[PDB]
Amino acid sequence: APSRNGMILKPHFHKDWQRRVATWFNQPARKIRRRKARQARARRIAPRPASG
Amino acid sequence: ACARPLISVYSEKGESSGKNVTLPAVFKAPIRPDIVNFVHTNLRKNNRQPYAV
Amino acid sequence: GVDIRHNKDRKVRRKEPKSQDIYLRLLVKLYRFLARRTNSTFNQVVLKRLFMSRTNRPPLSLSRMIRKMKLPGREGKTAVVVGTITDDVRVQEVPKLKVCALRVSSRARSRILKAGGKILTFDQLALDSPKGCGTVLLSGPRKGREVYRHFGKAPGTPHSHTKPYVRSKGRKFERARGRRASRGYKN
Amino acid sequence: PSRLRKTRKLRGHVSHGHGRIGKHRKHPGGRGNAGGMHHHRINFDKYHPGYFGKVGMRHYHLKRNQSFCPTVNLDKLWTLVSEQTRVNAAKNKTGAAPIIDVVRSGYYKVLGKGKLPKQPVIVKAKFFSRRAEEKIKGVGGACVLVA
Amino acid sequence: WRRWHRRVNTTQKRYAICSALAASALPALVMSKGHRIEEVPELPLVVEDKVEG
Amino acid sequence: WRKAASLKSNYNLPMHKMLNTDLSRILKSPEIQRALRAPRKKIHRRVLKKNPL
Amino acid sequence: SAHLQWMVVRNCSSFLIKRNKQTYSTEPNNLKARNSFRYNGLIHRKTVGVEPAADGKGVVVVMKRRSGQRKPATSYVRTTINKNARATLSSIRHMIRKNKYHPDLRMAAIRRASAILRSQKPVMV
RNA sequence: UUCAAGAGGGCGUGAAACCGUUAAGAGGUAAACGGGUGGGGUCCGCGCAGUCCGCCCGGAGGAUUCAACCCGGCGGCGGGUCCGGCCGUGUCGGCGGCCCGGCGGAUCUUUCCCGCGCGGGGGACCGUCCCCCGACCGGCGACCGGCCGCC
RNA sequence: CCGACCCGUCUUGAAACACGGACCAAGGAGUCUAACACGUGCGCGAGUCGGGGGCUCGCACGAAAGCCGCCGUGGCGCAAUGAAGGUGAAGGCCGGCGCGCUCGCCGGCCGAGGUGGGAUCCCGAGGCCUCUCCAGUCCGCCGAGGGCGCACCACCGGCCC
RNA sequence: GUAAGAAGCCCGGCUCGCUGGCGUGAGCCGGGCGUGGAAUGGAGUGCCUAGUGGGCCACUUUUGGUAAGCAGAACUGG
RNA sequence: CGCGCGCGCGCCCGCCCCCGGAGCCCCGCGGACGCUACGCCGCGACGAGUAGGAGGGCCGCUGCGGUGA
Ligand SMILES: [Mg+2]
Ligand SMILES: [Mg+2]
Ligand SMILES: [Mg+2]
Ligand SMILES: [Mg+2]
Ligand SMILES: [Mg+2]
Ligand SMILES: [Mg+2]
Ligand SMILES: [Mg+2]
Ligand SMILES: [Mg+2]
Ligand SMILES: [Mg+2]
Ligand SMILES: [Mg+2]
Ligand SMILES: [Mg+2]
Ligand SMILES: [Mg+2]
Ligand SMILES: [Mg+2]
Ligand SMILES: [Mg+2]
Ligand SMILES: [Mg+2]
Ligand SMILES: [Mg+2]
Ligand SMILES: [Mg+2]
Ligand SMILES: [Mg+2]
Ligand SMILES: [Mg+2]
Ligand SMILES: [Mg+2]
Ligand SMILES: [Mg+2]
Repeated sequence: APSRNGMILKPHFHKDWQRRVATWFNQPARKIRRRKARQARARRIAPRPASG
Repeated sequence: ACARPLISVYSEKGESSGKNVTLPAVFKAPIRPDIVNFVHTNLRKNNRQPYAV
Repeated sequence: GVDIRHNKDRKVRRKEPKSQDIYLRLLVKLYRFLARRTNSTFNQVVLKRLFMSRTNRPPLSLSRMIRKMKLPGREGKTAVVVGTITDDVRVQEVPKLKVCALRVSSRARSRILKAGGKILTFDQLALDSPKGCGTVLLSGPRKGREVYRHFGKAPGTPHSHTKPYVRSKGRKFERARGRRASRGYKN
Repeated sequence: PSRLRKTRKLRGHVSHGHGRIGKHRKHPGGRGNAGGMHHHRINFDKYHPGYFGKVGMRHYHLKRNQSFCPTVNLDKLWTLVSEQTRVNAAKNKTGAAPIIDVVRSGYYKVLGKGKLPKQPVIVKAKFFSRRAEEKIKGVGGACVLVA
Repeated sequence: WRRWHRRVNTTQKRYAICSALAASALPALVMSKGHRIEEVPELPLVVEDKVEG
Repeated sequence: WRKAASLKSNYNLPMHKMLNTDLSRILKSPEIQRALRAPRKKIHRRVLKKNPL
Repeated sequence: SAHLQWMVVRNCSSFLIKRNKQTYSTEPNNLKARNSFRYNGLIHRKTVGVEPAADGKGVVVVMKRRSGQRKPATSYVRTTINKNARATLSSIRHMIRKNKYHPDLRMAAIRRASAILRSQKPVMV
């Protein structure tokens, strides 16, 4: 039921959007895992450039 | 620009030495608690850890 | 009893700024005194505009200022604003000015001082001219906002050049029944 | 902040702000944007005209990178370069006439909205407009095309 | 999936940092915050750089 | 105020809106006091109407 | 500046007390101990304060030195004086008036002093 | 026995409805209720007078230091004939650090080179941060040693 | 002594022969996200935002904080219009070459046009109180009258598709 | 329902592919002239916006009906 | 327009300190017992209320950050 002079909108929520939500709470640990992998590779390839 | 006086050093038993430093222009910046309160209360949330049932 | 009406016995003006910016409030302490203790109305106006909100204090552009002070008689006279001064890069020849305001942008600040100009605050104003003598009040375009295009009579009507609220601008979003003779009608 | 709301003020008040003759029942008009032709015809003829129908051709697989032409006017042209340039011109009287690439600063077509001060500038751009080409020659400059 | 966190514009956070330093001088404010301070010899208190060791 | 950071890539301090806050020192200057009316300290109250007749 | 210090310290301060529809302040050197601009020791370039002697005889007077601020250790001057309560008030009255040191605090000082000396006797036999 | 069983094996504290008893009071228009007074009890404070307190002046009694005025030291306020010196700003005068210090430039030299249309350091040039002396406003609430008066 | 029918709720209308209700303690009912419109408050300003990622802390705090040739790839904005192909926002005044033809060619000056209303500001005859005459410099205010005219409103006109 | 004055009256001059015996009309310019019947009081303008969308009575006028504490309307007040 | 108009003091002529305090209701030297300016003071008019809308709450309940030596 609309009213005085707003927008018309079409939101995409008529499915079951709620079993399938995704939290970005593991954002830092994801960063931390990478460094320790990114360091260690460059230690494995010792003098070779780290970038590649 | 405003005044920038001379601050004095105190050695590790008191004992004001002869070193002097003119203070920076930070200690003449304006003082606004509303901006501090806002920035505090809004950044003190980002350390939370969720809860739920 | 008394047959009168109380629907219009409170007035809906301001009495004080709604904010806690303390530098603002000291200015307000000052101009109340001058408005209370002087025979002028310049003081009154300024007091009224320090209470106003920010959409009631739009920014003034360096361009308009020059046009409004290059007019005859306004030579040697101070310019006075109760808001912000921006820059307009569509202007090359910046002459000597004596502006007073609350805020001033940075690029605008430099050019004004490099022509030999000068920048004042409301404190140093009231020491140079407590009563507003030798001044020019100015104001920005209070209906410059894009909000005022949606107002007025409604669309879907004749003789209403009014903008609607639409998600996206394209080919499928209006431009049909209501806007072509070939499909329904046309106001 | 729950403590600044108006559910903290309708305690005691029996109906929580929604009437007694008519009540906050579930979905009493429809559910969504239903009824543009039936029993909401008036909001959509009035405040949203052009909604129902169909118009225009169809372009099926449309790529918005082919159609790309960032625009600029003349007033906002001397700002692509610094201030050394515009001042060292009109000076030493050789016929300096500097060069201004727009495709460097992210612009392709040139438009003739404003005016510009008298120096004999040169311009390089992919496209031009008619009036823009005129104003430049009027001041004593030129126009140049590139790929 | 509540909204626990917040973003705040960088220029504001830098402003406030400048403000807190300013009022770190101005003895009156330190007193009011409850710091027994009435015997230090100078309030922007500074020492030799030996004490890092 | 004159230069900039050299460790932040663009940051000049905040600018003051109100230079002199010494309000009492202002209002007691001669310049303003010359430009004032007189005050009025006398105080008037609810007079009681007596009957002339 | 003073007002600037004040516009922060109206409502938020450790020396502040707000109960029973009353409002007091306990900062040192506050005559009349109320939350005010005129009566506050930490705000002004000139202030006076009055306390009792620690040994338990006489009055201690306190005045600020005006020259080196921002180094609170040596910003305050003290004297202790012990006489017959008519010399004691007259001495105070002479300090303030003849040096013009914040002269809108004259009688407030005197009342605080007399209160102390009245207490600083055998109030009980 | 335990500080405690007024903590006694489903035993921390231990509400209300509902009951038993004791003390007081009342009773034919079911009870309860609002406003206004009266009477009676339970407790608080009289005091077993409550005669409340404080300034100056007058009087009669006794008492021991100082102050009044001088001298010596100490501390502080104020001053301007701006006494002498600092320091700080605001542009200026000296381009004087601009290479005796760096940052940047859609300005040139590509007057050079480095590896060869170019990527970089050089050379000018422009701005922008800083050195030597002179000035004044705003010497302002930025500190001394002075001399003077006052406390 | 006078006054005085039981609360909630539906209702034109309830003390009702209209429903609910024996009594007590505890629980109990306008939320969270996503998007939009407007109003207010803060910051920067023709620009403004690092939210994704990376450099520094082992993470006691703290899964924070600071920083970036990322410094803007990009998004919102600065330019509209048309189904589309596609086009794409200022004038005049004076003098030279054709006939001011509601018209094309060489040189300078100004320049976002005007009408009406318009908070404030500006100039100002004669002065308001001057223990007396005249001379009469600083300062308010008057006040005749006269001008520069902000935003905003109504109209005229002009430019783009 | 209109009108009771400054958005008024008057003087003079300019432009017009409109109309044309000659002329009219409209628009622009520049000047001269202030109280315009009574009694009252501060006006104007713009955004966001809820609850409502079952009605009832009385004088007077009034339609159907034998009448109605009946059904349906106009005026004002409750 | 007769509660000042030239009043007073030395010797017309002159003085013409004057509130670091005159003298009683204006003192143009600075200040309220009031000045938490988000404060204090003074005048004058008004007060019905369902659905509903707004404001003030030193009214309250549980927890976090600082603070009450
Ligand atoms: Mg809406
Ligand atoms: Mg009412
Ligand atoms: Mg109202
Ligand atoms: Mg209600
Ligand atoms: Mg509601
Ligand atoms: Mg209900
Ligand atoms: Mg209904
Ligand atoms: Mg026990
Ligand atoms: Mg027990
Ligand atoms: Mg038990
Ligand atoms: Mg019992
Ligand atoms: Mg009803
Ligand atoms: Mg019924
Ligand atoms: Mg009922
Ligand atoms: Mg019945
Ligand atoms: Mg039912
Ligand atoms: Mg039942
Ligand atoms: Mg409960
Ligand atoms: Mg907003
Ligand atoms: Mg409605
Ligand atoms: Mg009411």
